[PDB]
Amino acid sequence: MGTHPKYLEMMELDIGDATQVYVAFLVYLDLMESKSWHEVNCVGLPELQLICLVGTEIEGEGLQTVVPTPITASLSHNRIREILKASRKLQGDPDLPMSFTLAIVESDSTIVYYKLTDGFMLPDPQ
Amino acid sequence: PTTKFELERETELRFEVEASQSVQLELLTGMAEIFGTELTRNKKFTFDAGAKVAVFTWHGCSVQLSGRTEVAYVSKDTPMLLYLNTHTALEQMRRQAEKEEERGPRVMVVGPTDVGKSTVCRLLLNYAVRLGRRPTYVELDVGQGSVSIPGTMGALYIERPADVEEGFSIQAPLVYHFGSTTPGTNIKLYNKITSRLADVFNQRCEVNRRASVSGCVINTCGWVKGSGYQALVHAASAFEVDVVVVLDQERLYNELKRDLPHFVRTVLLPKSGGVVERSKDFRRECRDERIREYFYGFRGCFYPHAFNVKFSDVKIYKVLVPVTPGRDMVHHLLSVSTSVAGFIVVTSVDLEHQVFTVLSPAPRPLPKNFLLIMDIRFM
Amino acid sequence: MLVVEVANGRSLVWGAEAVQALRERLGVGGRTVGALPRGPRQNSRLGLPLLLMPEEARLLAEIGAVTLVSAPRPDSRHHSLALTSFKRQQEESFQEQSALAAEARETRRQELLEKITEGQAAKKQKLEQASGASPRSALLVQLATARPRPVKARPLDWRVQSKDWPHAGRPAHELRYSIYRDLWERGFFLSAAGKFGGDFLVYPGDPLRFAAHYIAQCWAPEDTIPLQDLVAAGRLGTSVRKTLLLCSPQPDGKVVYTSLQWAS
Amino acid sequence: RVYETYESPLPIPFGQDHGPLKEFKIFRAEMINNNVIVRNAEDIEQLYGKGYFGKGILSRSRPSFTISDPKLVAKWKDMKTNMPIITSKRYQHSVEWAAELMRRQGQDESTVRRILKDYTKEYVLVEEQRNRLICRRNPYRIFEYLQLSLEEAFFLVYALGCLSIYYEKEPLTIVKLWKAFTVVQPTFRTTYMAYHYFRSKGWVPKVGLKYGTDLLLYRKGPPFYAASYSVIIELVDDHFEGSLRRPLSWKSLAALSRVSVNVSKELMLCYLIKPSTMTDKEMESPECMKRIKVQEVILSRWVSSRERSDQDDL
Amino acid sequence: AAVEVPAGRVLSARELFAARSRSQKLPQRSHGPKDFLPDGSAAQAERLRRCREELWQLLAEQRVERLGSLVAAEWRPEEGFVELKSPAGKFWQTMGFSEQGRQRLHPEEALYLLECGSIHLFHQDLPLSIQEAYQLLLTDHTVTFLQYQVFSHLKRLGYVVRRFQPSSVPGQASSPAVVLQHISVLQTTHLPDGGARLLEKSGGLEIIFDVYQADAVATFRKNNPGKPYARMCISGFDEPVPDLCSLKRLSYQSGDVPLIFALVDHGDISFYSFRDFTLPQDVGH
RNA sequence: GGGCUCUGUGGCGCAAUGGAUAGCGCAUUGGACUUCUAGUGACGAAUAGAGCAAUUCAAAGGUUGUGGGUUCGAAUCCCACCAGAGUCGG
Ligand SMILES: [Mg+2]
Ligand SMILES: [Mg+2]
Ligand SMILES: [Mg+2]
Ligand SMILES: [Mg+2]
Ligand SMILES: [Mg+2]
Ligand SMILES: [Mg+2]
Repeated sequence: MGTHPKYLEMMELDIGDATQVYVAFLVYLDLMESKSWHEVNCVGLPELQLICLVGTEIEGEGLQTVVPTPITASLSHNRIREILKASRKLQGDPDLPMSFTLAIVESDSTIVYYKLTDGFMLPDPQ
Repeated sequence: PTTKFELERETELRFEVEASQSVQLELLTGMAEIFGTELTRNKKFTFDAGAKVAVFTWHGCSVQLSGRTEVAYVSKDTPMLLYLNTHTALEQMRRQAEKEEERGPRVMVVGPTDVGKSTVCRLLLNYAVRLGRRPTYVELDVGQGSVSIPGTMGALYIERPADVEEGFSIQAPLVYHFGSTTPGTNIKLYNKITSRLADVFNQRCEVNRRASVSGCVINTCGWVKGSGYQALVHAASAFEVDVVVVLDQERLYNELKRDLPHFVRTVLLPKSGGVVERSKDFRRECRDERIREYFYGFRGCFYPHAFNVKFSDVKIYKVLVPVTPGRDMVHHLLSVSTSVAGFIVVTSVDLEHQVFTVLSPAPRPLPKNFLLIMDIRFM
Repeated sequence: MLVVEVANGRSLVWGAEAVQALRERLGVGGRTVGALPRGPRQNSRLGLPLLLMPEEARLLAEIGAVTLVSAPRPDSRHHSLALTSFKRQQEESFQEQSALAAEARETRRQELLEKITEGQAAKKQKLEQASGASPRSALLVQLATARPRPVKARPLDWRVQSKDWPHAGRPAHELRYSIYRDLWERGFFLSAAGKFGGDFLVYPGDPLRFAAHYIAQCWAPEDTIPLQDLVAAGRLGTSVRKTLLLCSPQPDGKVVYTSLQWAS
Repeated sequence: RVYETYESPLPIPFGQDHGPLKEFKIFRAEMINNNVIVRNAEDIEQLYGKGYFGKGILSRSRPSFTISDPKLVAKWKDMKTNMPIITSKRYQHSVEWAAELMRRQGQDESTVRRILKDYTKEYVLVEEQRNRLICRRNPYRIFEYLQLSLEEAFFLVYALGCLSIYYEKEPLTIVKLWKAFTVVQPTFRTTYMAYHYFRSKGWVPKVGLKYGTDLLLYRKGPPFYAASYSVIIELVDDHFEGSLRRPLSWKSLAALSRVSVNVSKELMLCYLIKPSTMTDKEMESPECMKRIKVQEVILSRWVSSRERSDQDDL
Repeated sequence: AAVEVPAGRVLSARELFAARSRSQKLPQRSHGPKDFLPDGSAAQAERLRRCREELWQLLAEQRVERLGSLVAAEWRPEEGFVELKSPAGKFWQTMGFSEQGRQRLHPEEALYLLECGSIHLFHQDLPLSIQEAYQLLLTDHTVTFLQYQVFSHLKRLGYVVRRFQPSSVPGQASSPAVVLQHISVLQTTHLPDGGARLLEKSGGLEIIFDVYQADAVATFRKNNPGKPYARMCISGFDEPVPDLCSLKRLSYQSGDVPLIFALVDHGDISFYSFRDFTLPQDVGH
């Protein structure tokens, strides 16, 4: 899978975390192929030392920000707020609240998605 | 009662010996054979009850039967020309292998129950040794084989034609324990012994050029479906067979021709019209007689030994599960492991003295202490 | 200006008008840990006292809603007059119940007097046929739940560590107080969530009729969160239909919130 | 050495092992940037068929991801054809994801499309009012390979010996794999010990990421049955010194107990106990397993109002 | 200065009779299912007003009893018990102890019987309210508040809670066809196997009560009680979970009886139970 | 084996009364779930499981230890017996 173009794009950001770039490529695969998304681009964040993906679930909607993290990493709430602000300024729109998706990837490549927004969200209905 | 038969060229006398009777055959004039063994003129041959015999002639002969037969008739309808042509093609392969310094033909005979497999094997072997060859007879029929007792698989080096009455001279056969009259009891063990027989046959071919150039003839079980079919494919691969002779079964011919490598020559042959269907009871009696002939010899010429064996002096296994000596072992056959050196039958068990009495073809002591119990009983 | 009694750190309310005032004016709900004077053999519904968390009590003291005190001790100087008044009260309550029961007996007698005299005359007729054929433990006493005597208690100073207020200064109490205060100013209701694997349960309204929407988890802005805590808490939130809300106070004073939900 | 018994291999793969018996086939894997993957077909399907090891990359449980579309099967089910019938959207992505490397091969704009417009004349059937299919040549390889976790890989290498890990075309040893996996994963010893213990008893362990636990124990496998136990592991001493990797509060335990009773599983706690006489240099060898014990404890919930009678089963 | 704390409502004569001819039916907690959003016009407000007005009447209820069904007691704080002034009732079969020819209770048993209306507790010739009893009996020298909460919770369901006197104790693995591979090198220790010397650090959590099931109430021998149903340790929800050393120590102490942990989260009681476990591996399948 | 005190109500823990309707909780059965989870299915797919402010509602359940007495009327007051617990003493 190393010959895949997007993998070259990910390791082109000059970040320097092979584990994180492989995790990010696993999430790219799981999003593009299995869940069948469109327009999934790879964009780094050197101000936080992260690699992150931008995408579009349904063509014609707003862009999604998905940041992969392995199972050994950990996030202070200050890092969560940092990523919130970074993603807000990354995708562009300041109208919608700040949010991102957390794709936790274990060793055997099982991904769990969790949506961290900013503020109070009603659980299922609203 | 004496009946004389005049046989024309390329005809056979077929006869069956009535239950509890004996029939004498004598060649008076011309040339005749039984399954490729030439008959000596003015020699009487005796056939015991249940014997099924075909006396064939290439040139014409006069034969005499003395005794009661259930049936006796002359037939012109016989596959002997096809069996001869098959042998001639195998002899061309032997001459070619002799000239090129290669191995001889490995021939597997396959087909259902009661199609003449063992008879075709006997004929092909007899013709080969008449031409000065020394083929190995391989016996994979655990139910009705002739190399050893039922429940075994083996190989015999054929040096001379089969005797008309006794069959092939059993000199130092290679024999393995299978323990049952059907491959279906343990198909993995059956295939494992089949591979082991092929390996030891190959080792013999490396050191014995005459055995190598002569090749082998492989008799098989009549189980040609499901796991029985897979065991034929395993045997074909393990022996690296050059020729497969399919008897009286077009479906099996087309299955083997499809599933075997393209270099393997698959041939379909008819069965003889003199092939007799054998009841389950007749098959049981032939097994009991083959076990008796092992202890008592051909027509009772051996005197087997009865003696006690201590439970401490031996280790008994079932195929490896250790078997504690018990009253349930009475009448079971045991293989004496070295391949098998021979067989014994347990006649009684004394738990107080911790001994069992055996019948053995050799006197005490047993030559080896490792015993394999068969699911086969002999009284 | 209500009065809460603090003893070794626990704050209990023993009145009913105080609990009504708290819940219907200040939005504090507490937990009833007592027993019921009508259901003393079950754990379904319970009664007074109402146990307030340390944060609820500090919050109510700060805004000027309650006056924390410390549990008084018996005076030991005014004791004999207490006994005289108690004996007088007891004897009067015992000698005035003798009238209520008597009047009730009169009412019942004159109510069902006709069935009584019916059975009486019927047994008399049966007798005629047969002749022709032949205070204490009844005086009620109350086991009060709130002290029936006024006692002077000295006011407790909550903004200093002591024996009867061990909370002031601990980091966990300051963290939970900042989050509790901010959420309470926003108009929410709060309770405790131990079974739900968090700190608070945040209600859109009074928890008698409304169901909690979030599970609140107080965190330090620099403490490291194990991701497995997040996965287990998000799964528990999905199983019960509540969002997982994370809270942490900033050095400038304001609190920042975050919501964790599932995705696909 | 002390790795197997019957047909004991060596730490170095090369060399005979005195095995004149039923010959098996050892399996190969390569360690790509701190992950382990296996590519050969029968190896994939048997490693997943034997013992239920690993997980495919794309597909959820088994390695059964096919390029075909579940939707486009239902349009022309009837005609005698083979697997690949795809939509032109991913084919358009199949057009350019190779065409860019064609431009990356140094050749200029003159031919980049013409090589592909001839390549649209090892194969796929890309179908197109009429929807026609014209058999296409596969421009860029979309091969599928299985991926194994570190603990499962080491269990097959050390405890079984039928797996061989590679690194820049060079197979590696046992203790080097131990140290490498401890470097990439600072908690490989503990979890591998728990995994080995639980699998040596016939159970099938799988990661319990979705529930927040460490392992999930299956009786016979995910298709055969469901998991019965969720395991939480930690390391302690014989006098019980040691810091737990994830510090356990009781809020965590209430949450885990709730979300495990919900999926009908049993919350276990597996403590590993090693002697105080242990060293930081004898433990770096896999042989240290023999001096460390294991102890399990089932944490459950006692409901006060349910346990006050004894039978009441009629 | 000093704050004045007015308290107490003295039920009149007419208000005790009405409180003796009371009902027994618990009012329903929420009159129907619960709502989701707080935007409403009159349904939300009316249902909330009803749910609140039933509560504010349920809590303003006092215990009223007969003076002959009450066993007068007396709290002696220097000896540390409550001494009865009359023959006990049905509670004497599972609660109490008799020493020196007088019937005596522990402080938590006395408080629990005061709440249930069984005894009429006194102190310095004046009856103790439930507030003053909570204040007097629930010190740290006698019995804490969490322990009394767990004791009361269990006793209100019919258990027998007794103070714990320390003197009370195609699926293959490889190609070869073999059986029972047995690759295990890791041995499985038990819970109490090595806890007789782990008692040297006597400190932290400790067993408090002995619990008997509700069945055993009828034929409970108070002088030869037998082996109990479970032993109980009591913590708070914010105290740390017991380590493996404390687990082994409490398990060795408890002996053969199962051990239970009672957590009290700001008034909510939750019982857990750590139990050792070993499963004999699998079968031939 | 003796003297004294206490106890006996639905399967279990228990209420009730001047003496004038035999019901609360747990367990059981049955609904609703503004419910959640588990299987190999790309047009709300038959099945069990779990439910602790994601909980909520109802029904059914009687040798008031036995016999006797007063009473218009007895779970309720008295007597004797039967069974059990504690204490004292031999
Ligand atoms: Mg009664
Ligand atoms: Mg009854
Ligand atoms: Mg009862
Ligand atoms: Mg509930
Ligand atoms: Mg009545
Ligand atoms: Mg009566």
